[PDB]
Amino acid sequence: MIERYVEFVGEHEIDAIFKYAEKLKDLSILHVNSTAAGGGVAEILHRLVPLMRELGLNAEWKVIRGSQDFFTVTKSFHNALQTGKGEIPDEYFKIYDEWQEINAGEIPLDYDVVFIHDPQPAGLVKYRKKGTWIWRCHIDISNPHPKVWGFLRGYISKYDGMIVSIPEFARDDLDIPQIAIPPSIDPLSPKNMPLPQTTVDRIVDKFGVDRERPIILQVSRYDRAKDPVGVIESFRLAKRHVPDAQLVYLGSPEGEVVYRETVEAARGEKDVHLLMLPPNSHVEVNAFQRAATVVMQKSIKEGFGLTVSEALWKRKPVIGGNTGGIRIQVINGVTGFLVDSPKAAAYYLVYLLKNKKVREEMGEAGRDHVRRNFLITQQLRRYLMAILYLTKRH
Ligand SMILES: OC[C@H]1O[C@H](O[C@H]2O[C@H](CO)[C@@H](O)[C@H](O)[C@H]2O)[C@H](O)[C@@H](O)[C@@H]1O
Repeated sequence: MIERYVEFVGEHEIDAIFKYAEKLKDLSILHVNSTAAGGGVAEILHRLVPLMRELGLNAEWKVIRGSQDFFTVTKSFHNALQTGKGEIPDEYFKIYDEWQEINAGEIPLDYDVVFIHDPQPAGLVKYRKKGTWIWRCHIDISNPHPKVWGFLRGYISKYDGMIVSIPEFARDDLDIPQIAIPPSIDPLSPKNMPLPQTTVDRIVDKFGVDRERPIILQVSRYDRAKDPVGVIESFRLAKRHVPDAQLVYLGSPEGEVVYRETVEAARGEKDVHLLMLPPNSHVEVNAFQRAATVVMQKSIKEGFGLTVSEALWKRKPVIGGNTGGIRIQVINGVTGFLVDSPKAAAYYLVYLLKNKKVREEMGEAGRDHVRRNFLITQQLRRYLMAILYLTKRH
């Protein structure tokens, strides 16, 4: 309910949202992504699509389907786009286009505005009617595999507009409008809502973690781009200087390979808790983020990382990988610290665990920074502004 957000962002931002919604209230809007049960894109749309409807926008949300072979091709496309590395069999491109065709037939695409989320459904623009097509990129495309990019740019160049999470992901090899809209957290979502101390305490104890002693938390998949092995290395280095400290890695199911290496890297320290929760364990993530003393998101590559703003909103200082969208959330020395190695991560863990007053000041700065920049009302407003801008130029 948009009324409830005045508490956080004030009345001017809400009036502005109603004003923009009035101008759009008889456009048909379709969002297309690749999972409804999944990660950050799903978490955003589950909150954002309902807010659009409540403003009287005709907004729908459809999910492409595929074989695991399709999702093997798109995972590798994802890693090649972010790392600039890999060998891509020519068969991958043929698998991709086939599942574009299959999905086009199963999805009505005749809307005034079509948002395509990330590379997986990007090839649906082949089957575009009229209307305004916007490619919403959530990942780091600053320095990609030239063959995968060259290919996807074949499709991207046919869109009317493009949204990236930070300006640094804008391509000078594209002439269509490129708009930087950071993602956001919904402060009223189960992930972010206040919890009674009782519920936090229950969930922490349930996983055998001691809330009498400091908790270092990373929330992330057991995936190379989140560097769980590096995170354990950071903790191992800090542990010598903060012996009572605990690490919680809060994961969600080649992924088993990384998890195994993570178990091996942890082989020795018994204050390491490598958890695996079902993906929709929102209240458990909430509870762990609230129980944390310091949060890490030590990513190698990261489009944005909602886990950062989630932690900052709960007044937790974040130690973040010095990459992509983490940099606009983690203001070095103010809301957290940016690090390029496990060694610097360890250095800043020890600093924060030993400097309570500085931790809490960072926590306050963190919440205020999210309040001004990364609440769902901010993303919703800029989203409505992009639609108005791009529809009026056809
Ligand atoms: O592209 C597939 C991945 O999409 C999600 O994450 C991306 O989008 C988030 C919201 O904009 C960003 O915070 C994040 O940095 C991006 O990688 C999803 O959460 C992942 O599980 C998928 O691999």
